[PDB]
Amino acid sequence: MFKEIFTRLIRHLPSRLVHRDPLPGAQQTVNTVVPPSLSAHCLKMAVMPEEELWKTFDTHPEGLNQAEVESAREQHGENKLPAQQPSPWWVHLWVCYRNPFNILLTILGAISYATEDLFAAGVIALMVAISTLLNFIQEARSTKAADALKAMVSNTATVLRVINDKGENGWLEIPIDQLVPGDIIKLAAGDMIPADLRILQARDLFVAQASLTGESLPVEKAATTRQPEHSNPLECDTLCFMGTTVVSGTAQAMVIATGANTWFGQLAGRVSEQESEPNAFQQGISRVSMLLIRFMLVMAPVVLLINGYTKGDWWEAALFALSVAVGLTPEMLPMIVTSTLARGAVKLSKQKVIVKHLDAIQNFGAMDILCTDKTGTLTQDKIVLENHTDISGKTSERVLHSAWLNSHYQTGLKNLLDTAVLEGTDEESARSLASRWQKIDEIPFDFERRRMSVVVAENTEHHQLVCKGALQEILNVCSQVRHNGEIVPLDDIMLRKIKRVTDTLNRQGLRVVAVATKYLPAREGDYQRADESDLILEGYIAFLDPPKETTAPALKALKASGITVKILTGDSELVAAKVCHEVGLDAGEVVIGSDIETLSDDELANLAQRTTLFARLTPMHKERIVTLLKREGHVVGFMGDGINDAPALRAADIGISVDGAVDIAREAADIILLEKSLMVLEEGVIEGRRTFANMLKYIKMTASSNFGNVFSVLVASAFLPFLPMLPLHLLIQNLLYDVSQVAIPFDNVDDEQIQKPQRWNPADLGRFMIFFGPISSIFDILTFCLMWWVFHANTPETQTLFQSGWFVVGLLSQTLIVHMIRTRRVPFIQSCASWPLMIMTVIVMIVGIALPFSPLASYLQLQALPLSYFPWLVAILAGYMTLTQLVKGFYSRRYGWQ
Amino acid sequence: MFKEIFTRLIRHLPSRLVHRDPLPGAQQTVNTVVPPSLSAHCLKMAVMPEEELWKTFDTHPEGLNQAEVESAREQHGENKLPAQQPSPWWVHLWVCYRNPFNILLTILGAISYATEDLFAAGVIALMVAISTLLNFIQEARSTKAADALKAMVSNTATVLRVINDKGENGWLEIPIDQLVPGDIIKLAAGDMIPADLRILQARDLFVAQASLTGESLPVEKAATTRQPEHSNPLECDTLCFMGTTVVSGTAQAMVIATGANTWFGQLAGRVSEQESEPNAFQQGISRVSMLLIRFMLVMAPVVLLINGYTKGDWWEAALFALSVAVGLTPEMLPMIVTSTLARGAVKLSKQKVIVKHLDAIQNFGAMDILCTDKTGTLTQDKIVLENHTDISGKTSERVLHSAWLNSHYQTGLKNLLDTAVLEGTDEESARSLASRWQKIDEIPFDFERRRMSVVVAENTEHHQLVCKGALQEILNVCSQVRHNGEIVPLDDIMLRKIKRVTDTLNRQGLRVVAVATKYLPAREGDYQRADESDLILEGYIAFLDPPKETTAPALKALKASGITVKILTGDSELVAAKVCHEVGLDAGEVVIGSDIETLSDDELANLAQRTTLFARLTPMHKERIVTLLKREGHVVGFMGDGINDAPALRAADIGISVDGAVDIAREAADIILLEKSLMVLEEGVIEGRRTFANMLKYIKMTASSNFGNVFSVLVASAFLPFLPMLPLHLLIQNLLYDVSQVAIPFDNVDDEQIQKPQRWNPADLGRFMIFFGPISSIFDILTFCLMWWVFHANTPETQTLFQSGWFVVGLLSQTLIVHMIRTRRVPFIQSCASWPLMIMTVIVMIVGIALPFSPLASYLQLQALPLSYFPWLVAILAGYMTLTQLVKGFYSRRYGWQ
Ligand SMILES: [Mg+2]
Ligand SMILES: [Mg+2]
Ligand SMILES: [Mg+2]
Ligand SMILES: [Mg+2]
Ligand SMILES: [Mg+2]
Ligand SMILES: [Mg+2]
Repeated sequence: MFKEIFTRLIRHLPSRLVHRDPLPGAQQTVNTVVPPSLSAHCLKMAVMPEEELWKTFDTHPEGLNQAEVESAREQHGENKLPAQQPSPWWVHLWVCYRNPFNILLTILGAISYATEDLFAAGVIALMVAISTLLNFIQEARSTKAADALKAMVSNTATVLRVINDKGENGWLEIPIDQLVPGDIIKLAAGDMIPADLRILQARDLFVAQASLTGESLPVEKAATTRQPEHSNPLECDTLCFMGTTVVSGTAQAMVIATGANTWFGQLAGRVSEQESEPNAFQQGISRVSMLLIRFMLVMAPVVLLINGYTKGDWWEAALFALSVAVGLTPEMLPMIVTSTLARGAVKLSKQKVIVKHLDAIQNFGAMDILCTDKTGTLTQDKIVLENHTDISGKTSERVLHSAWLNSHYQTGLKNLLDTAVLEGTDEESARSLASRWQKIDEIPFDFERRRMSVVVAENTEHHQLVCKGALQEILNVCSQVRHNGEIVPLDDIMLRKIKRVTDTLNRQGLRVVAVATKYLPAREGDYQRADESDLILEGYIAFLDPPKETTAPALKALKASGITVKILTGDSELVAAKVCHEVGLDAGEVVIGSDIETLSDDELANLAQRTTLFARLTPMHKERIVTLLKREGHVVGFMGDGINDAPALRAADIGISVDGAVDIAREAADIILLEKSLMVLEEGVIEGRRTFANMLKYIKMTASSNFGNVFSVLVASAFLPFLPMLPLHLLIQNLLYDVSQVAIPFDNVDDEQIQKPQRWNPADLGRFMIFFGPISSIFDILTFCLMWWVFHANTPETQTLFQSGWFVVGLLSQTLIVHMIRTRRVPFIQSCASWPLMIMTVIVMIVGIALPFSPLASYLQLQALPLSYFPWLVAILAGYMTLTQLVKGFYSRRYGWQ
Repeated sequence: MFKEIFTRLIRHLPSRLVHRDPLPGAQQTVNTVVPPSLSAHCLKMAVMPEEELWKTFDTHPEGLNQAEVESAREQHGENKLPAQQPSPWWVHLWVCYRNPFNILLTILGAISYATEDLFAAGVIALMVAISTLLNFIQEARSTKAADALKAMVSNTATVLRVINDKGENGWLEIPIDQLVPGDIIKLAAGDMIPADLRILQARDLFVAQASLTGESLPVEKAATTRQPEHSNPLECDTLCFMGTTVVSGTAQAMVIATGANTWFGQLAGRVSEQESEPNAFQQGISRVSMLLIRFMLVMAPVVLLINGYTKGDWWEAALFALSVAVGLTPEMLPMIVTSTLARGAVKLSKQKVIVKHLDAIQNFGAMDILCTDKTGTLTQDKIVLENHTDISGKTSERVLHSAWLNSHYQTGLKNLLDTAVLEGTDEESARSLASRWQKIDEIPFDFERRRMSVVVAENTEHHQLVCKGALQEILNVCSQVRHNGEIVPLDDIMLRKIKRVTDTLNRQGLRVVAVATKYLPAREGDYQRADESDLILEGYIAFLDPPKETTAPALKALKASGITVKILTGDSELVAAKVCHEVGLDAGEVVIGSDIETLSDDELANLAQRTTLFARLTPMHKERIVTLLKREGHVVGFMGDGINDAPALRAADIGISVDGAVDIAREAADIILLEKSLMVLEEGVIEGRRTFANMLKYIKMTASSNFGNVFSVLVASAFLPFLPMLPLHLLIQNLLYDVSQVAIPFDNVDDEQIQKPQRWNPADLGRFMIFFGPISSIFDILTFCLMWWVFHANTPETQTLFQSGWFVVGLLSQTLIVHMIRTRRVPFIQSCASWPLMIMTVIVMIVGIALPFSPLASYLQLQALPLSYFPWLVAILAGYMTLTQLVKGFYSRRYGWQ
């Protein structure tokens, strides 16, 4: 076996259509051990004075104009990884043409027909070129469509730039790949860092660097450094880094590095620069290509040997063997996949489902466990009923005003509670509070405490810290409560009463958020998390988030498909259970996060296969649950649109996000839904299953037909005193058959093939070929006998009649057999193909019939066929179709279709 | 003018595709003054002993088997009105062929070519027959599709019948039209009475006879009569009548009359049997047909006179004039409409919108005011949050148990509150109450008091009356309240406190339903409405009905289309205002029902044009508001699925209902949505606008082209010494052009034509014809000059070259001009037709080109065309297209497209 040189033979698809993106959150080890050049440059750039920063990157405060931005892009490259730049079209055409098979075909043609027999090798090379341009056009169009689809949903950044010739400055939303060094951008809540940044100004900027430094708590970034110099570049309080997000606050910064020059650009791109292990799709494609190479390299040399030993001329024998082996070439796969999946992707783009990389289309059809969250998917993002009450249950205006202050003076991500509180407060009181209070500091949201705080002041004497969050976390840091207008210590009886009331509200489906306030003396230092102590619990706000009207039918459709929906949510188990009961999902027994830390990996993996609803989950818990759900042969899809959903989305077999979400939840995702709905996801899953079924059918049919032709040639060449068909005719047959098959990506797929999650077995293609090759072979032998005896083509002098006699049988049957071997159901009555496929089949059949009668037949060494041959050909085709229809049942019983 | 004989000429479409159904609720006057035969038969059948009832109608207790049911159907006809039976296909073909135009054409052909010139009139009659069969096939297919669509959503009844050969009896759901006299059916809540019925058994059967007797309160129907004999047939307490609904209770009855033999069957069908005034659609179709008849009868006689005076033979002149006038025949309209609207209807059937009668498709596109209800459309039918509390606000199990008793022991229509109460009660307590309490009597729901009551008993000593309803109505009949476990008199302070609490709950969007209980001594008499007094108010249940997620986008799309959505609801104004604010609708100022009784018709009509939300409306108020909303040139659509929505649905210009609803809300409706959603309605409105635009475009283009041909013939006949074209060639041109236009119903419509509600002006067709006729005449004259001078067709001996020379110009231009005159936008770049239309255009153009060169041309008196004529024809076509494109702008400016 061996066949290491097959690595030369197999051409791999570009690494952007298949396989995921780097996702700069991984490999916490020291790649290149923080290389001294990069570390020194970052350290020097951190404390760089602001004045010479303008000269260093040739940047002006007003921004950059056109000529400058293209000059900078030319000098420093583009804001992309080296694996993200598509090759030029002429390079793609050359690499398509430079394959060993076409070059060897041309060389063999020149050698065989160099004996003054020109216009033969010329036509062979012309056919080779026509096939090459066909493949190149297919691949180029599909790759362009896929790249456009991937660029439709891309992370954007807000830049100063220059508008119009007048030089006016605005705020353009441009894709991150268009960024150049020395570009001024602005950062808000939820926007990821697109490249290395030098902070020009910052208002309470807290960013999440857990991806790089491994610390979950957000860190503060200021305009000027506030710490003595430290070696660690990632700890600089004035430089941002690509791959991190902005938790809260606002900023305006300048790009100091881009593309591969960025910190992550070296990391795992150039610092490691190792060979990435191929994913599931690439492995299957490699298996298919290797199987085709094995079959070709096994059978073609036998044909070569037989023809050389018997016929005579060895060169023509080798040319003929290569021509028949071209049918089973492995370089059709780079087109086929690209020609099929991209089409589905385009169709998915019309179903509000953008596919960033074609590989996902496989997994998106193979998904059988879909982890999600109650918010957005199950229930809406807008809450209908909300009542602001104190601990006694009566409506309290103090609680509503404190919540309004906290929501209005926050700078983090917008929340449904914040919007509801802002809308539910009257304009007069809202403006009175706005003109009466002023913001000072903000303590953002983090999962260690799950509380958000804002410190404001009504004067310069005292400050008020107003915090809000989940009930238990607020109660943990509350010592006093404002009951009946008096501040009374919060004893155990009131705690238990509050707990039972909130438990009843949760059981009714109401989410409860508690609010506390505290008064402190005025101080200059920033407020830390330690300041949330001895608070005064003003009250709690209970709000109802109604389930979506379409959630239950979508869940039913998903269960019908076979996708077991599981809920991984950080909310209370009571609210999650009520929501699941409302939407019809079977909660069963709930598992909280605190009950999985003690459990081992095996125990959690054994419990995750039976539990439907998981509550009170930290992002680490979500990542662990998703990771342990794939081991038992399950393809897992995770749907989320949160800040910390990047590890969960990346760890899942497929990640699905929404167009409106934080950047890190879109960069890490593989599928982007234009709207957050389960019905759209289910329809997209069905259509992706159809697309993958179409691709598999294409590969199966092409391989089976070409292997059957090769087997017929191998078995029947010895007895004949000449070539059964001229290799030029075989190339014509292959080209016309490929042109006919062009329409297969548009075929229809039976609902039986797409009723269950798809499992792809590359070894099934070999069984299909072995089963469906001799079928065609038998009728090839019958046609050979018919031409040898009935039509008296017994001598080479009349061989032209013989070969053409097979040609029309070779092309049409190969074209017709598709309609018999595309469905397990009986064709034309129980299952039908698509109109383009039938049109192409009929047109190609007509062209093949008319080729011997066309004036070109003389140039193609084709002789006209007598009218008596037509009934025999029709009978042969009918017998072939009937036999394959009656034989498909045995293949269905022994091995099965899907 | 006069032209009364045009009534003979115009063929009217069948009265089932256009115009509504009888809807047996109308004309409260005494039609036939209660004819003595029917009244006596009903009176005798009412008190008929049950024993001889079986023999009277040949019915057995087990039901009827097949042979008996077909025998009864043959004897007594079918359960349909005389206007609902479609004619046989051969009758339709004959009536299509029996039109004056085709008969006159055949007679003139025989007269003109009876001078031994056979095979001429024969071919003319063959072409006449081909056109007749084309029209008949189109009409028959479209009518069959429309009838199938109307039968898809039809009121059904549950019948005993016989299942299988074993004789087993089941309960078949069969359409009401299949009912035969002497058939046993069962009646439940919400099922309308399908035909005259004799009640065999009844359990608390209360039916609504407000349609016939005019009394809003439901009346009781018993198995045996309980009143002394009374003359009025409609007051019989044992006979049901078609057109009425079952408010509550169960029954099993026998059909005693069917079809026209039913009480309503005489009423307005045979008792009156008057000429129904045509609706909007029929009037417009009559106007179009009359305009075409006027144009034809004006211009054709002039051509006849000119040709007879100049050419010679009068018979051939009359034949030629009739042949050119055939282009403007008015009997194409019965096909066109039926061929277009039905197609849209079929498409509407794929958008979950079933159209019962094609006429609706006009109004459904012309709708600009859509009256609806908050339940179902705006909000969902399932309530998420519900809390059962007493007057003090604490949760009370007594209130929940009383509501459970009332909901479980009711027999009326199921309600969202009833389902929520049934689901929210634990199984143990529910079964304990079920085994502990037993139903005795029920006082159903009616709008005079808006309260429902059920009288049950735990023993034989005392009975408990449990009633529920709106808060104010319950409080009106409550004197005591169970507060803190003690029965205390309900004073004014508690009333005001309850009112303010419930007002706050309504302002939060919670609907509040109060429940009262009372204890009475055991008695044998039935409980009446007077028993609801001195009740004990147990408490109230507040439940939240969340708005649908898709309501706001659907309302935005409807407003973008131009359909002003108005809400006519009987709920409280606070809840309706909160729902409207939630869904984004502008409530503005609300109008309650009590504030429209004093207002006059003019005042209410001037107020309903500015008010968006109407609250606390009785069904009479809804009917009045809908009636007064159409006078100011507005097409009003009413959407409802209630028992009393039949007057509102019928009084509106169009009525839309849901598949799942009471029967009387489906019989009275014109459109049936498979699901209750506003988005489906908006998409259906858009598609119906497209369909009506397609129909109008078809009529306009056909009339304009044929009028242009007639004008060319009229102007250019005098100078020529022979017929410009043989009438056989004109018939060929008309047939081929119609075959080309067949694909117009499948055309594409610009979004500009369907962006606003459509207004149809029949007089616009005349202006369009006048504008676009001479444009097609100028080039006809140019072609005449080209054939006369350039090609030297100066003598009748070479007239065959001349006529054919026009023929190819006549057919292709008429076919091509469509792509220029179908859109106001520039063709082929800014607006494009549909693939079937382009395919048909190209195919018909090819056929017309090849006809002179075909061997049939000799039989059709067509001569082959020289190759030099092709460039001239191409130039003529290009000039015609360019001139019409440049001229369309003037028509757009002066009159406008839509
Ligand atoms: Mg942003
Ligand atoms: Mg600070
Ligand atoms: Mg073959
Ligand atoms: Mg029913
Ligand atoms: Mg009773
Ligand atoms: Mg014309």
